[PDB]
This record gives sequence, structure tokens and C-alpha cells, in this order.
Amino acid sequence: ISPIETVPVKLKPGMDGPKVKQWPLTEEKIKALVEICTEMEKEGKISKIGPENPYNTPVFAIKKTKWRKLVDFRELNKRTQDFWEVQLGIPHPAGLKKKKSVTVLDVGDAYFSVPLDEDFRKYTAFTIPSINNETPGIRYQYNVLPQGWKGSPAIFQSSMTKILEPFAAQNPDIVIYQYMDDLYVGSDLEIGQHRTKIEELRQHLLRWGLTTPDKKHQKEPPFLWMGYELHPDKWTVQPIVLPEKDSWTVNDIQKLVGKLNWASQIYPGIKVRQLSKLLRGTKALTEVIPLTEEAELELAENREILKEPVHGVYYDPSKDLIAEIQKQGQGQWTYQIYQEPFKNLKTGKYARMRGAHTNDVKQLTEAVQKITTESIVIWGKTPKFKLPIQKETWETWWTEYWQATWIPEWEFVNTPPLVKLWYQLEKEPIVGAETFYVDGAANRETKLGKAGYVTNKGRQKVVPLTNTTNQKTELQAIYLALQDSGLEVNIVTDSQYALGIIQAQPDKSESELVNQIIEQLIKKEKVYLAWVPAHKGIGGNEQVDKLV
Amino acid sequence: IETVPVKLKPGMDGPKVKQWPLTEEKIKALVEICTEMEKEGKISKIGPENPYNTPVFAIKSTKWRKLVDFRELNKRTQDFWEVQLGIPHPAGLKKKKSVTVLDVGDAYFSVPLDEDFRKYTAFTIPSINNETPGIRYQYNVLPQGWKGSPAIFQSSMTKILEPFKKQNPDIVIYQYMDDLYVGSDLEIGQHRTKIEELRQHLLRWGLTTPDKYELHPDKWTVQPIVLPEKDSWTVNDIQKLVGKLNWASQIYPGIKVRQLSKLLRGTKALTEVIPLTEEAELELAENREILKEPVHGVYYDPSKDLIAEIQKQGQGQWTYQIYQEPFKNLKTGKYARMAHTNDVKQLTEAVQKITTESIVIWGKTPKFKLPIQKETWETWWTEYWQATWIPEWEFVNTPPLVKLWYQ
Ligand SMILES: CCC(=O)N(C)CCOc1ccccc1Oc1cc(Cl)cn2cc(C#N)cc12
Repeated sequence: ISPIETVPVKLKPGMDGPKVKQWPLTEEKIKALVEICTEMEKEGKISKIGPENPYNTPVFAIKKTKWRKLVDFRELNKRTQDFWEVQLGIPHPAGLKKKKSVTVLDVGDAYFSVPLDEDFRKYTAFTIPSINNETPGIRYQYNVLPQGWKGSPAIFQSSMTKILEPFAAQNPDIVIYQYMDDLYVGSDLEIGQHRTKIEELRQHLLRWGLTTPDKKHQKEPPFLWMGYELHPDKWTVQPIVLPEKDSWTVNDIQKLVGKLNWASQIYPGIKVRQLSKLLRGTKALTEVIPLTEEAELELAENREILKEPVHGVYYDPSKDLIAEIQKQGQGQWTYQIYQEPFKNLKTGKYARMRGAHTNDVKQLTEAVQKITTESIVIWGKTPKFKLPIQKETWETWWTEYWQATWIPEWEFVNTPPLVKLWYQLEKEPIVGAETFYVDGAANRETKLGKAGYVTNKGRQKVVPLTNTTNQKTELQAIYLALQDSGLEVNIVTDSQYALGIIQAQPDKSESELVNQIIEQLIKKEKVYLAWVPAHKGIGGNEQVDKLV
Repeated sequence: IETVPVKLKPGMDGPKVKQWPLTEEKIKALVEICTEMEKEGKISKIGPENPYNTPVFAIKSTKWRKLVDFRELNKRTQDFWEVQLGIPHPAGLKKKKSVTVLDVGDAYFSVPLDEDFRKYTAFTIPSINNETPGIRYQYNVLPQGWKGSPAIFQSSMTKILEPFKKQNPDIVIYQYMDDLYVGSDLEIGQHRTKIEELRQHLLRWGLTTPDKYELHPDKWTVQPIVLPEKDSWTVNDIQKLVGKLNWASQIYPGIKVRQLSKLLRGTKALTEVIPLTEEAELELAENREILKEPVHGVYYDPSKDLIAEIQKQGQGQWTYQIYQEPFKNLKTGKYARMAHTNDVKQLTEAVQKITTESIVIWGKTPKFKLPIQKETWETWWTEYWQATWIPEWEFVNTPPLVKLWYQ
């Protein structure tokens, strides 16, 4: 236990302690429990008393040579108060500063070494049952932080933090990190000074009642911590194992898409586009799924990347922070963060998978945003950006884009693929260009439709469509007019939908029609699209809606 | 002194908003600020049994200032600061030809805060790379940003201001959060000396006012729609003109275009210069006048919320409308910045300008529909924020079909 001050704890508003009943079980268990509760009462962790306390909690027994006591607190946890959340995310190895030496210390019995607020101990009451319920039970309760109580992690962490304060003061050069039951201590002290300081820290912790391992039990690098490999001068992910199977289950694609994202922080170029596509409308965890041909190519290309290991370096606030971005194709992007040109701090990927119609420049921007957020989280600053786009391309897109967009210091890198605007519509209608009045329409019930046009030069077409929707025909009309026109064409449509897609200037889409429209738009030399209200007899348009 | 009890809306629990991650520079500035505040009693460090949280920021002068986003806590103590101790809003302030905005937020810092309530003002200074749990404080005095602070302090304010109000029975003075809005009709030179009078009076009584916002609310109305004015007209122009006029119909339902529509009966080419009929020009003038007028039925509703919508126009130019019901504009305007500018810096100022107008005119702020990516805004808004309050906002994803409709 410890002379630490207790954190005062209250039960959720308008609630009372747990009064659940203890089901009986093996006398074999009933004995092995009492052999634990006398060695715990001795050590002061559980005082015995039961006269008037009306609450109770269940206790079970299990085995690993020795048995282990177990208490289902879920009913008391449902009535204890909300605490400050313990750390949600964990630090990233690419954000650590190399230290001359690092020691890992794990405190045993962590929760039992910390006292529990007195006025709240009564609600931890439990009972060891008699034989055949013919005798009164052994009444107990806790004086320390019980295992698996809502409050134990956060209170433990704050008690450790306070216990560390007198020592971080006399040692303002050592770096201590807390994480659950461990401490991670680092320093640029010469190894003889360090080992001494470590033993001082252990003695400090021991006066406060926290046991700790000796060098005769202190781990040594490399370190296997939260799925990482932490080396003295480098870090990488613990080895990844991609299974080989011939029947793949929905559960198993999740598990595989997991390991692949995990590896993407350091192994550059991992793709998960086609493999995730698979689990789109997936509910059945067992439903088997065919590896689409394109997915199988990706998985093979991922295996190739994982063949040889790669590593990341640690951070040096002395050097600048650089980020580079490359397009991988099919709405997939990849990036690397580094300070030096042969080793990265880390890697990763961005995929839109949001918004059917999109374009390369908008995507690049979203990507830079993602990197900016992550940089801040890990290092506390934003990185200089190396980007495959030319100032003129970007300036053109952000000056004309309807949203506000911000990009920090960025220099051009002339590494293909490049990011470009592939076409642009005219701001004013073209002279000496034919004017097509396009329209289109379908019937909801029949799903049969038609699209046509009528031009100033008297030209007219109407094409029949099966299995379509008012939206699809409206785009079909425009595609017709681009097909049947010169290198300069004025189109006039009554559909804000189609106007909306084209004005967004997409360069790729999840619909084949829009891709053929994009191909025509690149082929043409001048296209002015233009919009009028429907059923308003504007003229030209009133004549095409009739045909369709 | 004795503390006003503060109770939360029944069945409402304290704020639990997450703290955004911060530049290292900003974190250090906050640690500095908070180490001095802890030293003066204004805030104290707290334990794990306090579960609430409210985000904190750093903004700027060459001095870092701390800014607490109390938006969530404000909604959950609204019965307190709006009905129990609500400060009334004077509808005569929008009329003065000059309004100056004085920051009086440092008054709150002397008055203690109800003990039972302090837990609800917790905030965290975040650490980099999640290395540490964060530094956790609560307030022991009334905080800036909280709407209960000025509600609680109002009585003290009414006493300090009374003398000045007797000598100047014409000057209007209104309190919103941590600012005083002072509107006179004097000549600018007189108004600015009146303002220094009030600054000195407030200082001879203890209230410090930072100084070495002059708003003229006389031109704050719903700007009128503009139909293009052209010497000659073409198929396209008529088409753009018929289109905008058709959209205007949903707002001013007395416009007519049938004559203008016939002007292009056949399927003429887009660049065909077409003259205007006599039955045509009839409307262009008939409709340019039903449109220089105001709407009918457009009344502010104080039980409702104000909505503000902004659109990017090009070349440092932005336009906005403020409404509560679609197409019933309480107000519309045009912000225009004046090379060191940037899209986000302009949107940020625009929001600040619109909010200030909104406070003067109605005494509450609008909720913004912002044309910007959510994560981008959550990253860089604090970089040009100069206000002490923060409006509600959300992000538009669908663009405007025709931008020049509201130009
Ligand atoms: C030279 C670098 C080296 O050997 N490591 C592992 C990175 C340096 O990082 C530390 C700095 C100051 C205290 C401890 C440090 O180590 C850890 C940091 C963190 Cl944040 C988590 N750790 C987990 C383990 C384990 N097992 C070790 C560490």
C-alpha cells in the first residue's frame, strides 16, 4: 500500500452501491479463495468486516500452479462516477528523440499498491461463501484500487504522476514516460551515471510502495512495444505475417486490411484500395468472398513490398521537417515524412473514398490537410511540402474554386505523374461555334429513356436509352453533343445536376459515362456549357425538351 | 465576497468536448499563461475525478492571449444567463452613426466563482505526441468566454456605469460577453473623446480597458439585387438574365419574364446579338423596380436561431446573407479585404464582421454555414481570430449553382 493521498470518489447521482448475490461454486475454489484473502488481508489490501454493510459483489476463481481470484465489478462500475479519461492514443515512434540509453521499468501489483478513498470502500464489499450455505460468509472489502474497477486506471496514473514529482525535480535531465503499468526512462548520461540514477528511481518508488525489477530482470533493446520494434537508432513495425488461403472470409479480409494499414506507416507504397472495395456491403462475418482479379494483383504487390524489412529514424528538432507526396493512381496517394534524404521518419497513405466525382487537385489538397494534422499531433509543427504540382496549376484551381483552401510553404518536384488541370470550360460563349440545345429524360417505372439535341444550324438527333434515369439521360445528352460537334461547341442544358458535375471539373469518376465525357472534354479545344431553367420556353431549349 | 449559486439546466451534465492538438509554440504559450494564472488564484490544478473538459486555444499584438471555447458550457447553462439573469438588448443601438467596442473582460477576474460549479470549467493543455496526460485546471473566478460571467457581474457593471450614463443620457451602452458596445451620434472627433471619457471613468473605478472597432451601423440593411446593365444584349445575356430573374421569383414573387422569354423563340445561336422588343423592355424596367424595394413578411423572430450563409466571389470579395427562414433575409452584405491576404484569413475576418453586426442588431450570434473543408478550418481558424466570443458553425459541402446570383 502507500501513504499517497486518496482521490475522493462518488457514486453516479441518485444511485446506491451494488447488492448482487454470490452464487456458490466448488469447495475446491472456496478453499483456494480463503488462501488468497488471508494473504491479502495480512498485506492490508482487504480488511474483513461484514456486520451492517448491505452491499455485495460476486467473486469467482480460475487457474493459470496457483489459483487466481476474480471479482466481476461490472455492476459497481455501472454506478461509479465518470473519471477523466486515461490516455486515448499512444505516442508514435517517429516523434521520439534518440536518447543515449533507455530503461523499461514495470511496476508490479500497481493497483493494489495505491489506497482507495475511505468513504467509498464500503461499496467494494464481497463474500466468500460457506459450505452448503449452512454457515455465515466471510465478509470483506477493499482498501486499495480493485482490479477492473472503473476508477483504478485513472487514479493509478495520477498517483504515479504525483509520486514522480519529487524525483523529476532533482533529476531535470532524465525523461520519464508513463504508460499503464510501465515507466520508460531515458537520458544522455554516460552509462555509469544512468544505471545509478535508475537505482535511485527504484529506491524512490520503493519508499512509496511500488516494486520494480532489478537489472537482473530489466528488459534490453530491441523493444517489442505495442506492435513496434524500438531499436537504439531506428524503429520499425514488428514483423507482419500475411496469410495464404484459397477461401477468404469477410472476417479475414478485415484482419488483413488491418495488418496492411499497420505496415503503411513505414513500408512505402502499400495499397488497400481494391482489397477494401470487397467489404463494401458486408455484414456476414463468415460470408466467403471471391478475390477479384484486381484485388489479387494488389495483394501480390503488397507481398513484394514486405519482402525486405525497412526502418524509420527518430526525430531531431535541429533539422527541418519535410513531406513529399506522390499519386499512386485510382484515387490513391502515398507520402513520406523525413528530415534526411535516405531515411524517413514515417510513411502513409490517403484515399478519397468519399464523393463519387472528384479531381486530382482537390484530392492533393485533402492529402496535405491529412499530413498537416498528423504532423502537429506527432511533432508539434507543420512540415515544408514537396508537391508534384506547378504553382500555376494550383493558383488557377484555388482562385476559381468555390471553397476557401490554404496550402503552406510548398516547392514543386518534377517527378511524374504530375498533377494537372486536364481541361477548362470557357467563361464566355464561343463565336463561330455551333450551339447545341441538349435535353434528356427517362420514365421512372419503365426505366426506358431518350437523349437528344437540336442545333442552330438545324441539326437534330434523338437516341433511345434503356435502363436509365433522368440524371443519366441528362448527361447522355451532353455526351451526344460532344460526340457530334466540332472542336469548339456551345452546349445549353436545363439540368443543374449535369451542370453541377461538369462545372466541378472532375478528372475521374465511379461512372463510365462521366469518364467518356471527360475524354471528349480533353479532345475538344473550347467548350462553353450554359444553363437555363426548364419548362420556361426560353427558346432553343423549349424545342429540345419536346423532342425528348 | 459571496458567490452567486449557478445551477445547470435540469438533467444536463457538464461539458465533455475534446481538446484539439496544438503547435508546440501555442502549447508553451498556454503553459506560460496558466502558470501565472495559477499563481494569482484565478485557476487551480485538478484530479482524475473531474471528468469534464472544454477546449483551449492561443491567439494574439506581440503577446499571446488565451481563449477558452465555452460554446458547449454556454448551451448547458442557458437557463442561467438568459432567463434568470438575462441582460436585455436595446433595439436603439443599431441606429447610432458610430459604435465603439471596448473590451471589459478583465473585470470578471476579481469575482469568485460558485464553488459547486468550478468543476464544470475544467480544461487541458495538451501534450505533443500524447507523451503526457495533459495539464488540467479549473477556474476559481468567473471566466472570460462564459456567458454567466457578465450575467453575474451585470449588477456591478450597472453601478459603475450609472454616473457616466447620467452625464450622457444619449450614449447607448450594451454588454455582450466581455465587451461594451457604445453608440453615440456625435461627430467622430467628439465620439472618440467621449469614448476616452468612459475609458477613464471605468479606470478610476478599477476596470482596466486595453487601448493605446469603430462601426457605423447606418448602412446596415438588406442590400438590393442587381440586374446587369448593358448597352447591347445577346442570346446568352438574355438567358443569364431570364435565369437570375427566375431565381429572384422565389424571394420577390411579383417579377415577370414572359415577354423576355419570347425574345428568343427560335433556336438561335448563343452569340446572337438580339435587340429588345417594346413588350420586352416593359419588364426589364418593371422588374428592376419591384426589386429595388424590400420584401414583405420579413420579421425577426427571437425564439428562433439566426443562420448565416457566406459565398466566395473572387478577388478578395465575399457575400453573405443572414436569415431564419429560407428566402426571408434579415440582412445581406459584402465583405471585401484590402497581397498578404489569403482565403482563410478573409473567411475568418468575414465571420468576425458578420458576428459583430449580428450582436449590434439582435444581441445574439448566428450559426454559420462555412464554405471550407472541416479539418482545414479546425486547423487554422485560431490564426486570425481576434474576438473573444466564438459563434457556432458547420461546413457546407455542396457549392452554389450560380455564384453571381447574390453578387
Ligand atoms: C534512442 C532511443 C531508444 O532506445 N528508444 C526506444 C527511443 C527513445 O525513447 C525514449 C526517450 C525517453 C524515455 C524513454 C524512451 O523510450 C520509450 C519511449 C516511449 Cl514513448 C515508449 N517506450 C516504450 C518502450 C518499451 N518497451 C520504450 C519506450
